[PDB]
Amino acid sequence: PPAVDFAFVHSVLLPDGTPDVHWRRANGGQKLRDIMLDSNIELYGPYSKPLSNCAGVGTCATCMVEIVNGKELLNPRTDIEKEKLKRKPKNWRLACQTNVGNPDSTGLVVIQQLPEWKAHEWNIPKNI
Amino acid sequence: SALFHLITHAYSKALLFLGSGSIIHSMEAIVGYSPDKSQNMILMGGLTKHVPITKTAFLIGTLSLCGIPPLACFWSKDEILNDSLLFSPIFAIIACSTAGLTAFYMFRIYLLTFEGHLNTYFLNYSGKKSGSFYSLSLWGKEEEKKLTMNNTKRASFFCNKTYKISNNVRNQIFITVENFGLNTRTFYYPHES
Amino acid sequence: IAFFGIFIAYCLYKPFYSSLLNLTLLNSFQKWNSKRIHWEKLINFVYNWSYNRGYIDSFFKTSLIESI
Amino acid sequence: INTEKLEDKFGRKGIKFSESNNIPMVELKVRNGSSLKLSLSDAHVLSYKPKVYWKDEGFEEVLYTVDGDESRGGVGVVIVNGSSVISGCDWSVKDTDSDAIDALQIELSCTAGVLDITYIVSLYPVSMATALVVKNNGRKPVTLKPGIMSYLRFKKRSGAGIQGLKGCSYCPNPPLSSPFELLSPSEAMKAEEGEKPGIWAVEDSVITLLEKKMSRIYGAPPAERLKAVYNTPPSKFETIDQGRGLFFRMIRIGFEEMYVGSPGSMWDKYGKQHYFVCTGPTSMLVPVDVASGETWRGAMVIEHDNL
Ligand code: FES
Repeated sequence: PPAVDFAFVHSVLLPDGTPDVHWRRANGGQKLRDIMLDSNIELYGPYSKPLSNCAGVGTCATCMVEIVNGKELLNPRTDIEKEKLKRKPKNWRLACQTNVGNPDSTGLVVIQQLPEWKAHEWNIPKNI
Repeated sequence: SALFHLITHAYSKALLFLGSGSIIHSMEAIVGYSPDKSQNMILMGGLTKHVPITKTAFLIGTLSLCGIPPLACFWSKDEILNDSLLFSPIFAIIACSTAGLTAFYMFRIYLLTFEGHLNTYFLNYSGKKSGSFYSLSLWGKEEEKKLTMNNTKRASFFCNKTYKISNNVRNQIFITVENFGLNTRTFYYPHES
Repeated sequence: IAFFGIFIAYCLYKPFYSSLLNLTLLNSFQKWNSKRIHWEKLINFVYNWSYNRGYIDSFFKTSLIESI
Repeated sequence: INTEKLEDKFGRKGIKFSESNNIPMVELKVRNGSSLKLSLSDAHVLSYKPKVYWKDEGFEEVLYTVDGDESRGGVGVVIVNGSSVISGCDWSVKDTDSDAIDALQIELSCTAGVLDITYIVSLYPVSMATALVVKNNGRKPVTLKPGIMSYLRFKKRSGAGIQGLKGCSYCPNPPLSSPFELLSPSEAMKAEEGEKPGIWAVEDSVITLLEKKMSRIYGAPPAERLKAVYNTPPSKFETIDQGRGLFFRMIRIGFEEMYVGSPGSMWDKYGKQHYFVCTGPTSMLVPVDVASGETWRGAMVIEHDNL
């Protein structure tokens, strides 16, 4: 079946000092929030309580996720991600406004959840 | 009844605001000075453990707004609804609904701040606290001289290979350089004002 | 009604390791609401209300001070 | 008192070695009043009293051990092949110069022939870290199955959960045979509601209760054979007490699946107070094979965020 390969590196490093990769399988592209919630990975963080976030529409800047190796199969920034966050390293997208594509999709997007409250910088190779 | 409600509200919500300022000036030691952080109720988290007097003050204030009968001020709202419910159908049942909503959001305000884990030094979210705590590894002398600059550990160096897919490795080599420990290792907890 | 509001706040925001409620009920709470589709509109509208400030500030800053 | 010799060899400011009832034992006390008692020569950590509350004596006991019988109680490391490989009580310290006062570490080491099973008990001011590492020396790859069986005590019989194993699949599977058992593997699946064999089921409860007998293992090693994404199970979860207001987090590193065991109502057959739970990370269904000379690591970390 068409399976998109997520990674979902956690922000907190393990006690070993190495990151943890979880490799969620969830099929197709509808919404990265609904994928991370259906497949049960920590998206919000302390905003995971019910009314502590806008729950999908994009009015808060809470479900922001740093995505690297993700220039391949995404929707572009929908001017809510371009406005609700304005000064970020540009690898950070809101999971409920972004979309990883259509059902017939395969890819290796790696999406560091909770970029706020992190210790690492990811050293993305310079574009162009 | 309006003036008694005003008196109890102005002695309860003023207490809640002074408690909020004490919460805030306890939180500045955590998150520095930023109203999007030092007043953000979500990452206030848990402060019953650290600031107990402010906890009791804010708890008494919020329970006075919810109308708790023995150890708080219910009787103002009691006279309100007693003089209101036999007046009109519109301005009675919706007033009681908003009183229930008042109880809800005020206790949410109390719970998101005081009861729970700190949500800012929480080791499931805060990687800086983790990097500050584990000053040494779990192996001692093995597996490294120490490691910073961990690469894309998508295979975890476990001799794992991919099946028929789009791609497994590529020209994407990104060094996830972690931070250090044993530096500014204090990270003091929120003490009382 | 006040204790009902208190309880709706308690079952959500009080954590499981410190809540005086029984775990057998707290798990059924999320089991009944594991879908989050009918709550994904109610919570959405309530947060939109609280974040747009009832849209009244936007209406005034679009039609009263921008009008002036 | 050989532990006096080990104390003048490796004793530090927060590390205290003791020997009573011919048991070599060590206490690790970090700066914040968090104590950790380990029985040497056995790789069996007994008691763990980390500072939970902000009182003077706010530290609370975590690991369930019975009063006089240290052999049955507390967290212990385990190896099998299919018999207990480390049944020999030949563990010896290796080093302790770990940190100033803040975090301490003991390096036990034994040898089961071609295997040098060395072992790290590290105390950080909020966490136990129990970390095994083995290394082959012979010309045969070994098919060992390791595990770290922890026994956490809860004050209330009804206040028991794990809070975060949802979404990942589980199979009801008996525990690994330990010298530090509390229930045998044959009775852990007996007298239920999960069926004994490895039937697979996706979890649909955000916090699974530990009221019943159900003693299972989370992970899908059948999909691990695929070595695709395979939905790696969560490497951490919040075990809660709810009788007293605290919780803990069991982080697994290197291990693949997570075993949980609820004694159910049959804890009265062994103990009368402090109903417990047998939780630990393992690689049990699909074993681990290192090499004819390589090394393999695996660790379990209990940490609290109450402090
Ligand atoms: S949840 Fe509010 S932005 Fe995605």
